[PDB]
Amino acid sequence: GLFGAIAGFIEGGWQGMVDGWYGYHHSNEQGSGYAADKESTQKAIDGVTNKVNSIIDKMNTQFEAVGREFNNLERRIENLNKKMEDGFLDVWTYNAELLVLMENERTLDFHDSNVKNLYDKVRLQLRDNAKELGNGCFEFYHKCDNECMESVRNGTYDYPQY
Amino acid sequence: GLFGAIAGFIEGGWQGMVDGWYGYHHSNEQGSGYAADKESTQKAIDGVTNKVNSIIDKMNTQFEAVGREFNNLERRIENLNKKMEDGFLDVWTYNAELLVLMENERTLDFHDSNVKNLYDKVRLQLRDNAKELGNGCFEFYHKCDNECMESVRNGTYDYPQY
Amino acid sequence: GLFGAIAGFIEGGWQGMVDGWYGYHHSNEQGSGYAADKESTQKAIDGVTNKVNSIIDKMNTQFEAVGREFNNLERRIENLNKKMEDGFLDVWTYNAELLVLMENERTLDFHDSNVKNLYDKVRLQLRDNAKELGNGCFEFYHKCDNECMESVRNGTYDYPQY
Amino acid sequence: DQICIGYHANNSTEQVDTIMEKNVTVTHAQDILEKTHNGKLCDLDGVKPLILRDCSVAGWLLGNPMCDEFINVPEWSYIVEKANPVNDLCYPGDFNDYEELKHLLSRINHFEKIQIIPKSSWSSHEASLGVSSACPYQGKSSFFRNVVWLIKKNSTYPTIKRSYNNTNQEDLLVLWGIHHPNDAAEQTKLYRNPTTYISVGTSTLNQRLVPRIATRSKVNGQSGRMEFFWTILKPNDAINFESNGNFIAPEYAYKIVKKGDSTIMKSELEYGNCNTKCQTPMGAINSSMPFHNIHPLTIGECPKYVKSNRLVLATGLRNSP
Amino acid sequence: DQICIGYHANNSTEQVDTIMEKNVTVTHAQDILEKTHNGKLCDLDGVKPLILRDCSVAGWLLGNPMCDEFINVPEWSYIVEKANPVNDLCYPGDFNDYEELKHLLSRINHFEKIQIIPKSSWSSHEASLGVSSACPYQGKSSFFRNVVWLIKKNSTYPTIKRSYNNTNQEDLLVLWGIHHPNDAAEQTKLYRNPTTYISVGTSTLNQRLVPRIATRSKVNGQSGRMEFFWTILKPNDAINFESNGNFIAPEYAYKIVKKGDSTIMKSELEYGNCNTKCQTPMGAINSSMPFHNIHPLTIGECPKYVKSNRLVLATGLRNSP
Amino acid sequence: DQICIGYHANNSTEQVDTIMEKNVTVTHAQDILEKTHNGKLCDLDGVKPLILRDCSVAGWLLGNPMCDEFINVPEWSYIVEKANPVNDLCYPGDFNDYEELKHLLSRINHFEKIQIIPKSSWSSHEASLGVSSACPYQGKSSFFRNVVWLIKKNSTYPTIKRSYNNTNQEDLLVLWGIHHPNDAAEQTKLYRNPTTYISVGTSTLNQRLVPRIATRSKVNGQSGRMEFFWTILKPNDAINFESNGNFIAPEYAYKIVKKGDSTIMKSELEYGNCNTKCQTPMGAINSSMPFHNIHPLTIGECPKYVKSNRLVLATGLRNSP
Ligand SMILES: CC(=O)N[C@@H]1[C@@H](O[C@@H]2O[C@H](CO)[C@H](O)[C@H](O[C@]3(C(=O)O)C[C@H](O)[C@@H](NC(C)=O)[C@H]([C@H](O)[C@H](O)CO)O3)[C@H]2O)[C@H](O)[C@@H](CO)O[C@H]1O
Ligand SMILES: CC(=O)N[C@@H]1[C@@H](O[C@@H]2O[C@H](CO)[C@H](O)[C@H](O[C@]3(C(=O)O)C[C@H](O)[C@@H](NC(C)=O)[C@H]([C@H](O)[C@H](O)CO)O3)[C@H]2O)[C@H](O)[C@@H](CO)O[C@H]1O
Ligand SMILES: CC(=O)N[C@@H]1[C@@H](O[C@@H]2O[C@H](CO)[C@H](O)[C@H](O[C@]3(C(=O)O)C[C@H](O)[C@@H](NC(C)=O)[C@H]([C@H](O)[C@H](O)CO)O3)[C@H]2O)[C@H](O)[C@@H](CO)O[C@H]1O
Ligand SMILES: *[C@@H]1O[C@H](CO)[C@@H](O)[C@H](O[C@@H]2O[C@H](CO)[C@@H](O)[C@H](O)[C@H]2NC(C)=O)[C@H]1NC(C)=O
Ligand SMILES: *[C@@H]1O[C@H](CO)[C@@H](O)[C@H](O[C@@H]2O[C@H](CO)[C@@H](O)[C@H](O)[C@H]2NC(C)=O)[C@H]1NC(C)=O
Ligand SMILES: *[C@@H]1O[C@H](CO)[C@@H](O)[C@H](O[C@@H]2O[C@H](CO)[C@@H](O)[C@H](O)[C@H]2NC(C)=O)[C@H]1NC(C)=O
Ligand SMILES: *[C@H]1O[C@H](CO)[C@@H](O[C@@H]2O[C@H](CO)[C@@H](O)[C@H](O)[C@H]2NC(C)=O)[C@H](O)[C@H]1NC(C)=O
Ligand SMILES: *[C@H]1O[C@H](CO)[C@@H](O[C@@H]2O[C@H](CO)[C@@H](O)[C@H](O)[C@H]2NC(C)=O)[C@H](O)[C@H]1NC(C)=O
Ligand SMILES: *[C@H]1O[C@H](CO)[C@@H](O[C@@H]2O[C@H](CO)[C@@H](O)[C@H](O)[C@H]2NC(C)=O)[C@H](O)[C@H]1NC(C)=O
Ligand SMILES: *[C@@H]1O[C@H](CO)[C@@H](O)[C@H](O)[C@H]1NC(C)=O
Ligand SMILES: *[C@@H]1O[C@H](CO)[C@@H](O)[C@H](O)[C@H]1NC(C)=O
Ligand SMILES: *[C@@H]1O[C@H](CO)[C@@H](O)[C@H](O)[C@H]1NC(C)=O
Repeated sequence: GLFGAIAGFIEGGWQGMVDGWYGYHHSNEQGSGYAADKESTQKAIDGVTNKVNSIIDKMNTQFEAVGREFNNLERRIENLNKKMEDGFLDVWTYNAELLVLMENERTLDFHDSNVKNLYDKVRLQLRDNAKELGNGCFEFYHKCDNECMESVRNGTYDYPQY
Repeated sequence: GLFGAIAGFIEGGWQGMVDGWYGYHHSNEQGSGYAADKESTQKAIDGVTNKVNSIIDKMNTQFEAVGREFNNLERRIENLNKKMEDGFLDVWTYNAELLVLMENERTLDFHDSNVKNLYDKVRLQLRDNAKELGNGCFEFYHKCDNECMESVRNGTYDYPQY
Repeated sequence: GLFGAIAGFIEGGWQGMVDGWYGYHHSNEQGSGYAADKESTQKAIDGVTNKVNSIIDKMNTQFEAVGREFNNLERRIENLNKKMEDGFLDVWTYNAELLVLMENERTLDFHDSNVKNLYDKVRLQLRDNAKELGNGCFEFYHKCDNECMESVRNGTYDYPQY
Repeated sequence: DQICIGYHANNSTEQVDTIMEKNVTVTHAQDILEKTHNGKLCDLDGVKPLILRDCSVAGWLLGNPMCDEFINVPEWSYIVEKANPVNDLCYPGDFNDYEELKHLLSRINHFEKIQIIPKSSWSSHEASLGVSSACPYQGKSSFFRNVVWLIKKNSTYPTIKRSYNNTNQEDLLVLWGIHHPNDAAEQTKLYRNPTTYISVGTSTLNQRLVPRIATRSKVNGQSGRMEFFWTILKPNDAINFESNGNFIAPEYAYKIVKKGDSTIMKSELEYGNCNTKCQTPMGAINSSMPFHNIHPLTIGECPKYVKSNRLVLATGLRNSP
Repeated sequence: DQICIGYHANNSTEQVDTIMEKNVTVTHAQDILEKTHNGKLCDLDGVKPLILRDCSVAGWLLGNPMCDEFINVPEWSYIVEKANPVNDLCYPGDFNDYEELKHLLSRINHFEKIQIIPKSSWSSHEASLGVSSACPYQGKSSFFRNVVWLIKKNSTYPTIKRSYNNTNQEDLLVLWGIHHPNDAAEQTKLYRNPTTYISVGTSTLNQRLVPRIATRSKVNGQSGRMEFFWTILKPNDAINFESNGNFIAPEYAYKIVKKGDSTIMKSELEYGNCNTKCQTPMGAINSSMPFHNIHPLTIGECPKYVKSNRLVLATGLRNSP
Repeated sequence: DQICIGYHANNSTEQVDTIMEKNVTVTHAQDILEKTHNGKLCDLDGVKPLILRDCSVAGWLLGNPMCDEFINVPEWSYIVEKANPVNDLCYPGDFNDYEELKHLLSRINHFEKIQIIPKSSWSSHEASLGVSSACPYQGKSSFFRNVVWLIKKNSTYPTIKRSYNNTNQEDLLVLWGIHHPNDAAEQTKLYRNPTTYISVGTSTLNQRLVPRIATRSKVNGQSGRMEFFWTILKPNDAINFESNGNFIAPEYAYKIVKKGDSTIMKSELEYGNCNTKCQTPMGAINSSMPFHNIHPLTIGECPKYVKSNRLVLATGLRNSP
């Protein structure tokens, strides 16, 4: 993917993170677990929801065929009518299949972007207080309990305190 | 946004930077202020200017309706003509509204990209001689006067000198 | 470009790297040279190959003009037929030229992305064992022979060993 | 101790296509194409269609005796007609501007039939002998119920001069015809007068039909022909007939009480005893999808038709193996 | 000491839409859709349109006496015509291939009227008694100024045989007609001969019109009808008339001096005393936008028509609150 | 010691366009638009076209004596016809429903000509004097080879009554005509009977043609006219003629042995002695491109036509200077 996170430096997703699209997994003396990032997830849900409604809406106005009949000596205008109605159906079919193709690619990249941005947000907080493993994980130099973990998820992780 | 800078790790824009789209704000003993980055700004202006002209030009060739009349026993071909002219107007309306939607999203992302790239260019220069605050700002370890600031804006900031 | 690598922090390409699109150049006591990255290159080849076939295929179904003649008192339906066949040709011409424009931009950005991701993959391995020069190059603190180089290209560069 | 950033995965096998990659498994997707239908012709928002069955629009309107089912039909939502209905013009011939009429029906939801020229009314001419073997009913020679095939009474065919005034508020569809005989001996045998005509006038109409004689292949056992004409008689306007013979006079004419959205669907299917918001020739559609791929010609509140076999949007992200 | 990277913000309230987000405020934008118009019919690059006012193209060309304003009109840019012009065919009837003629006008910018058959020229027949109450002028019975309604002179209508040669370089539009009377007594009363015809010949044309008698509703106080025909007579070609009666002969025919871009605009508006580069039925457009949403049918150097209410491009970036 | 990440560059000058930037040099590209053609009319997958040369479809079918080349033509792939073929209707006139016929030919690949009414067969009437100067052969007055211009034999024209039964399996194209003379003296001079007719009947057809007299400009030295009509006679169906005069009777009629993909190409070019999979009016196309910009009207397995001058896809990356 374009932004390198999903199926990139982060090998794979997490079956164990059920309550969100993006989030955190922690490991310390007290235990381990997954926590979805609510803000980035909901932001992604809005983006995609609007995308779908925007797609549905743009395609709302589109050619509708009407039945027309012609006698045996009106073959030219019958054929004209046939090629006209088909022409539009092919144009609108193309429009629909391409829009899906293009926006599907953008939607997957969008998710990748959200993960990368979330990764970078944590990276900018930890800075030198943790070892960047290269796989999505940051290994702490100081010991980090559940409050310490929560503070990273908060955005309230104090560099000066550690 | 896709690239994380605009309304991301950089919370908001600057009312006080009037002479460009992207740039620098400095703070040292001698004072403070904004300086637009001319190169990245002008590059962005060219991109967008070409985009608009490309959009205008692509839509230059487009269906034009022509007046046609039909008598009371030509209702089928009248209706054919009606549905034909409407069909194209709907296709071209769709083409126009979608192109705008898609390129608007790309234009905003483009600006985000330009900011991120400019941020990273400065990041790669300062390296370890400054503390990356996580908000767009780099706090220097050495004291940094206006020449020192200017040298960062130059691209001529010597790591070995500091 | 959107991802900052190609013609960005990496000034230019390499005439001397002939066997791939992206790769490595090394310099040590024993010598120097180029090595293409096979994985990222082949991945890029598949992406572009599919793109082209997808473009060709989507445009497979498209309006075909048919010859129709009309006598001297059928000028309206002649003109209707003329404007109908032209209308579709203009719609399909637009569709073709725009699709090319849009996907060309995406294809160049795609390459940029692949380079950036490859750069970041190496960056995450070297970490503090090398000086990030800011131009695509990493200068090692320890001495780095051909095995040491190869291990970076492998993905098997051990931080603990150095 | 460590904290990791990562993303969702699940047991999903839903795939979507992109420009660069086909068949990409994703955690979540949204199908937007309706592919199914109930395979039946149904009522449209309660309102039953007019299913002509084996009758054609011509057979219905002129009143082919095989089309008694469709004498005085109620309001319809749409009309259904077979590709090649057997009960068309029983007596061989032509229906003038037939397609232009069919087009008018696409904007009509209800006719009310009324008598404009009573059959009894023809005192000077014979009105109960205008029948044929080509157009039978209950084993006997009958004829189009809405028009009267007039012939000579006691070896005379005096000039007819009849008028009808459209007093009622609604536009009126008037139907009449002309008979083309096989030879000169048939002409005199039915109408006496050798050279005849039928003149029809309204505000707009200025017609003058004359019988064209020619020897023709038998069609339904008859070589003669009928050529049916029509008009829309506006409110407060009169239609004026005059003829020496060969005149197929109106008895009943259809009143246009309701105009609205309608269509003439071509389908071999019969009634299904169902209801729907959206009907196609192949069956009815019940879905909230923005698209379908059943058939282009539809009626009602429908999704948009496309030629695709598959349209699925990614909502989720690339799912891990 | 610190240095920051950041981006522009301003007091802008301009919003643009994207696929994922509607109403995104941006620092800079470019509207590309013209929404306004002056609401007037104007000259097109100096050249005034032909505004038929209450006359129709038929009323103009045949020369309805209510359409004296449009006798010898100068070069036009486009033509304007009301939806239902009152001064159409004063004497009730039909204009044959009228739409096909109207189509020819869309390619014509100027006619020069010339006399091909002088009114005085009719020595054998009467030419100054061909008038009607349906077609009045200054309170008296008059007629279409460009054609002559010929009738019998001293109880005789000898066979007419007239020719016109198109000597002048320009294609010529020739107009003639035929009268359909109410009954046989009217036929003899005006033309004596009971069975008449009008034969018209050119290089291409091979016509033979005959009057159709029928009793018709009065329209503008008359039950008779006129049926007007036309042709384009090529250079150096002759048109040949011959008739026993019912002949509405040409006096004046229009010469096609200039062919170019033109159109027949349908509009109830009148002249506005303005000038423009781009005209629509609802008004004129003066803008450098690539698009507009006023009306599809335009003439001149115009933006492209779309059905949108709003088309705004982002030029700047997401503006901070 | 250092390791660098970088990308490919080469000596490529191939440029591609994007939305934001025109003329971007890239390392690799793929042109997808065919711009060239051989400039010739060729056979289509072996099958030679019917090149009418200076003859028109009318001149060919009716059998203009200048069109002897196209008497009994073999199966064709497509038909070629000039914009203004000189050898059209030698004897001036009209071809009724000519375009509708041309449309039928677009679906036909082969005719087999057969005699339905032998020339010798006309015992009551004269069949070898139906010729004209307008329609010459080898310096002498000849006529359309597929129809017989019948005239009176020994000052008499008895009523004709002929039938042909379509016994053969294939649909049959039947052609006939009617002669329009200049005056009443010409009518009697050729046919004796002053008032004539031609009645034509089939299962469907109910025709009754009558000669229209009018004085007309000479065209190819003749003021008379011919008006040619046609029908498709279904299998096992008969066509019935009857006439007093002016009848241009069929001799030969074309049998429709093969129906398929075909077209009538308008082109001034002649045969090129080549073969191709894809043919246009300007020349033939041999390429694997998805698009071309030669001409819209093509036949065969062709790329799609667009109006572009240039369509090039980026495959590689931005090439360094
Ligand atoms: C009376 C009888 O039995 N005659 C036998 C011949 O058959 C008749 O042939 C004629 C013309 O050749 C008609 O087709 C006759 O059919 C009808 C019909 O349509 O059924 C009979 C109707 O009564 C008559 N109706 C009216 C109102 O006139 C109708 C019309 O005349 C024609 O359709 C008008 O075109 O015709 C048919 O019964 C038979 O041909 C002959 C042996 O060859 O033997 C006769 O006894
Ligand atoms: C002469 C008169 O006053 N007659 C009274 C009758 O009215 C006349 O009725 C006739 C036919 O029924 C026409 O419509 C007459 O109208 C004109 C017209 O168009 O104005 C009179 C014109 O002079 C005449 N012009 C020509 C060239 O012939 C014209 C034509 O004949 C017809 O239009 C051809 O179709 O007709 C109308 O005045 C009235 O009906 C009767 C009482 O019922 O009293 C009569 O005195
Ligand atoms: C016989 C002769 O030489 N007459 C001289 C006149 O010329 C003749 O004028 C007539 C009518 O005015 C025809 O056009 C004659 O042309 C033909 C033709 O088409 O070539 C002659 C054909 O033999 C004849 N064919 C048939 C089957 O009838 C044909 C037809 O009659 C007409 O085409 C039917 O419309 O006409 C032409 O030769 C000449 O006009 C006169 C001096 O003015 O001198 C005459 O000697
Ligand atoms: C019958 O149709 C005629 C036209 O052929 C129409 O005029 C009649 O309506 C009446 O005509 C009178 C003039 O003859 C007129 O004075 C009267 O206003 C008009 N009535 C109406 C209701 O419009 C029609 N006959 C009727 C209504 O009895
Ligand atoms: C009038 O129209 C006739 C055709 O009906 C046309 O032929 C005349 O032009 C002249 O005809 C002469 C033959 O009759 C011919 O010899 C002469 O070249 C031709 N003149 C021109 C200029 O083409 C027309 N009459 C004229 C021009 O007086
Ligand atoms: C000639 O065409 C007639 C119709 O005009 C057609 O009916 C003939 O075919 C035969 O007609 C017979 C009745 O007259 C019928 O009994 C017979 O089945 C039928 N033959 C075929 C093969 O269909 C045609 N004449 C023939 C075939 O000789
Ligand atoms: C997020 O979490 C941190 C750590 O869990 C919160 O800080 C604690 O807040 C509790 C409850 O108010 C206090 O009693 C503790 O003294 C705090 N502990 C530490 C280590 O800071 C913090 O308030 C939260 N901030 C948010 C949600 O914005
Ligand atoms: C950009 O700015 C730096 C610092 O302001 C410039 O370096 C100075 O240049 C001036 C004028 O030539 C010299 O007198 C000083 O000695 C320099 N001072 C320092 C601290 O370097 C530099 O020349 C500029 N480079 C550009 C614009 O490329
Ligand atoms: C990639 O390269 C490294 C270094 O060249 C490989 O490690 C060497 O492998 C060889 C051959 O098996 C051994 O004999 C050496 O002892 C190794 N040297 C070092 C410095 O590690 C490594 O096996 C390769 N890994 C891949 C291709 O995945
Ligand atoms: C994608 O999957 C479909 C059905 O599962 C299969 O038929 C098709 O060949 C696949 N296409 C590609 C490009 O792998
Ligand atoms: C966007 O703004 C318009 C007008 O300001 C408003 O009517 C519309 O509802 C808004 N749309 C959305 C999706 O917020
Ligand atoms: C791009 O190149 C073409 C041909 O090489 C040239 O004519 C054109 O003007 C150039 N366009 C731009 C926008 O530079």
